[PDB]
Amino acid sequence: DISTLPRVKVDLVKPPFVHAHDQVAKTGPRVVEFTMTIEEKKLVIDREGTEIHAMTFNGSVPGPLMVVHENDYVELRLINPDTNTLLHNIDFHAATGALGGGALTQVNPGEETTLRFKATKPGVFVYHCAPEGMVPWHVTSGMNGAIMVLPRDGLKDEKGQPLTYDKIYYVGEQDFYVPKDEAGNYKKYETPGEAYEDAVKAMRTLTPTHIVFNGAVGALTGDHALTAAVGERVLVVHSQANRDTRPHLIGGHGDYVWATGKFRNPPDLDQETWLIPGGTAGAAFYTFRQPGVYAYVNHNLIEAFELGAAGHFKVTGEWNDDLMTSVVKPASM
Amino acid sequence: DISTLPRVKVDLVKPPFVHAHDQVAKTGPRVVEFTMTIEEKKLVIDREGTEIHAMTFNGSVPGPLMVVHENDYVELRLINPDTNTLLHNIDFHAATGALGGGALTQVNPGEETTLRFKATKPGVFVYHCAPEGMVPWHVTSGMNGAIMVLPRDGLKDEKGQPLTYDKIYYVGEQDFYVPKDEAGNYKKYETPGEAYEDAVKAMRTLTPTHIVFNGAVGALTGDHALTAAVGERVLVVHSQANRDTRPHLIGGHGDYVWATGKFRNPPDLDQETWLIPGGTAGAAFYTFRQPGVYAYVNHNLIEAFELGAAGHFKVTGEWNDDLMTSVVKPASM
Amino acid sequence: DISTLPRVKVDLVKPPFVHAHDQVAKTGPRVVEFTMTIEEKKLVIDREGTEIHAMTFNGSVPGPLMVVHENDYVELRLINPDTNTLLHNIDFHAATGALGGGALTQVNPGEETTLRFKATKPGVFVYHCAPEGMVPWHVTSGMNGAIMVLPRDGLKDEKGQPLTYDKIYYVGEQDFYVPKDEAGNYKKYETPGEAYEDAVKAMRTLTPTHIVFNGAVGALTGDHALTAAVGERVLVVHSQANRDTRPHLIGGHGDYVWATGKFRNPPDLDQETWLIPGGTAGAAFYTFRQPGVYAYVNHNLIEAFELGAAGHFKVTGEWNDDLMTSVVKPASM
Ligand SMILES: O=N[O-]
Ligand SMILES: O=N[O-]
Ligand SMILES: O=N[O-]
Ligand SMILES: [Cu+2]
Ligand SMILES: [Cu+2]
Ligand SMILES: [Cu+2]
Ligand SMILES: [Cu+2]
Ligand SMILES: [Cu+2]
Ligand SMILES: [Cu+2]
Repeated sequence: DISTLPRVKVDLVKPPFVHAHDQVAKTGPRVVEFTMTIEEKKLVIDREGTEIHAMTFNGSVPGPLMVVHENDYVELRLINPDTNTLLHNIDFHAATGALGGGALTQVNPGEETTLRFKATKPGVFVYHCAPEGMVPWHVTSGMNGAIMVLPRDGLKDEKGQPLTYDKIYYVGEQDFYVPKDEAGNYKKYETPGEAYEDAVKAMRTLTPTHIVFNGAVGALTGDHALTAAVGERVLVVHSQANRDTRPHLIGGHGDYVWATGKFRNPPDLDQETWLIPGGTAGAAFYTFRQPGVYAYVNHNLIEAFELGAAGHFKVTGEWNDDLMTSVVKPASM
Repeated sequence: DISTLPRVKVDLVKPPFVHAHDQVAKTGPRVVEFTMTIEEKKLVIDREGTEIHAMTFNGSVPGPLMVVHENDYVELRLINPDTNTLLHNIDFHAATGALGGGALTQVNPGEETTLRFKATKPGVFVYHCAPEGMVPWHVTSGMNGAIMVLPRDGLKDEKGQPLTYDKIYYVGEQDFYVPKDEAGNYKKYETPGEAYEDAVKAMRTLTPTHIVFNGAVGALTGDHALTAAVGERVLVVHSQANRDTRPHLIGGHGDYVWATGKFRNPPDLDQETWLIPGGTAGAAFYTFRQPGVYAYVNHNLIEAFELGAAGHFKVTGEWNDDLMTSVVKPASM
Repeated sequence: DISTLPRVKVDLVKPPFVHAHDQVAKTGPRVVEFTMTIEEKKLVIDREGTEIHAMTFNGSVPGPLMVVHENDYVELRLINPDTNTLLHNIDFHAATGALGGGALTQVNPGEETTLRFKATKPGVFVYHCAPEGMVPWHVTSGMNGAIMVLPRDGLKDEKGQPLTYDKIYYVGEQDFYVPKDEAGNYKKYETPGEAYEDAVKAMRTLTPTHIVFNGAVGALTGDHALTAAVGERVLVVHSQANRDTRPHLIGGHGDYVWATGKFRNPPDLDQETWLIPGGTAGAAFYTFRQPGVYAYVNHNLIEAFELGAAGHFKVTGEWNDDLMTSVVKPASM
């Protein structure tokens, strides 16, 4: 009887950070309560100042990472304020039935709903809006996030031994399709309805104009670079709700990788690069061994370095000359 | 000596249905006899009435699913009636030698041939036409199907326990490249030879105009929705002879997935979405737990909902409020 | 102390051949010394005579396959002669730290450098140039190769039994983006700097103009077809530094496949086709069972047969009619 279970209220944080949780469940199954507020907002997505009408959960692209344990119940209060103009809903790939919740969560501006589902399968999973007839438009406007469902005894390696992270980040990768005129310049629009047909036309090209992490070119760089220390164990959760990606830590590896994100499967070891299919979340575990700057990219390097799918780690600690050294520094001879 | 083996004649059915077979082999190895007749035909592939010159095995896109057991012999009589205009052949990815049979099966209109091969490896596999110099044109005109080679003791899970399906469907996913004029409208053509160069030009864009299941937008919807009941175990075989796909059951999962289709490998568990590479068949096993409508898509949702790669299940039975419920239905407050 | 280790000098060979090595390590850990010379050169990449300004390691596209064992040290002397015009560097996906070596290997024309790293993880791995701000331009100009890091006890199957190859080939697959004018014809350029913006524009289309093995359409055909004999065990290493590929042996299989190339993972068995993500090397083991001509392709068959991603094997030996036979040769009736 679900009414006899503990309830725990989660307070979300903005990606790439992740709300507090325990890897190994410190309680029995719980009803874990989340609230998200839909926000339609203008976002500047590149260095040129290109501004799109984003559709967000909780103000961010991606939406925040939700974390529960296997056989917890997720109870989400979804709020669509009357400052928004569109109908929205939510589909959890973690959930079973009713299009992952989308059939039960249709909220007009000025409405709210509360969905509950049982998180019966452990893994990282995409969640996304999906209103009948307008599904790719909402998703490719940024209206997607992820949920992690941890096994109750935490993560395990390919031999059944514990894998415990010290830090976790969530990288949401977003393909945008900003409509272009014949000359190649981006168009702007007076209303979503006046934008819709051109959004459909842009999407049908199948060719993104931008591919970004955390909502914009350069979002995970500078003062917002990801951080770690030598010897820290770091889990990077990575989602892509609509297109394939091929993540790569430049100067590192995925020591243990669930490329399609489901923890009952043994991870792939020692990956350079892995394929997260569109419509999937994946997760990579790495122990840093060298200090300095790393880039974290989609290893279609055009997508990375021309279209935006690149972030950075700044790693502190000591350099290991056994692992790598310059024997003779660049010089003329 | 193959002449001492039983012969069994199969009578194929139109996709997404699958001819009768036994999961666990009820006989020793057999010569399993199939006949397919090539049919060049006009097909309407979208709601707008776009009509292409399809190249089919047995009248359908995809061609029918053939089913045998490991170390059976497949003996295919392939008929190219003189009502057709082109040379055709067949390559089985299941087979060993002679380009998978393509080098031995070249049939002009008014010819037939009979190929035999030993099905030495268990899995689902693509078959497709492949005439030297015109290979992608035939394949992307719809001239591809799949063959399932079951292990003689049926399917097994990641621990070696039986997995037995109650129902099986075959979803063939087809990328078409309908040539377009400068304005973006589809062209039509008086002869295959007059169409060929424009077909090559359209293909070289690498950008499909349509991506469909069972030969047309909406083919697996309405009166042709796939069906199941709560508690039924369903195997969905999915092929894509030319491009990657990323299948997803909206509101469900792949409980056990052979993403690259080969049954000697343990399946991936609890998948949301998986990557079937172009040139591959994959297979997903799911036990339905909730009634209602499901969509089954390529989770590039543009490909799904704008270009055609979406079908439906209609599932009967009782709703499980433990697994999912609306706590508070959408309302204004 | 690395100075007490044996040093061994390798002399590289041109792809698709591979320098001499031992599968099972016949010594303890070594410092394995390689030298590569960067060469900017014009290359004709298709049958039409299309000529690009290639950026190569050691004169070839791909660069040569380097082979070491796990926990050897790779010591590479990288030479950028003053006959070249650009700055170059090298990132090893096999290595840990400093962007895989790229931060430590920046060489102007007329400079050289020597990098050492410890090959701590077994697998096939991409190496590629990656100069800050110009990374995809160098990679998609052909400036990438691969390194194999063998386990010290050689390769093993999914049960821990030895897999020993008789022959090894390296197939490097290269996506090129040759800039096109409005009419669709390729442009040429007077200087790299005058070419750069158009190269960026061509790349941002995400649509390759050419996809080739060993540097050109048809490179692995005719007098340069790959060879084998019936019963020989053949490892094909395949890299793609920038885009996904889906390799397939037409008429064969990957008996054992490390699709994402890392040998501590059990291989996938009996693959028809597999997905090597962009930014990855993979490796397929096959034992030939039939003589004759095979094609080895990217199984986007447009990419294969229209854009160049196809090579051939010529296999000697006896035909096995049990495995495949024509029962009735094509005839009219
Ligand atoms: O490893 N990044 O090119
Ligand atoms: O789960 N389909 O978006
Ligand atoms: O198997 N090659 O189409
Ligand atoms: Cu929405
Ligand atoms: Cu979805
Ligand atoms: Cu044909
Ligand atoms: Cu094929
Ligand atoms: Cu370079
Ligand atoms: Cu790289």
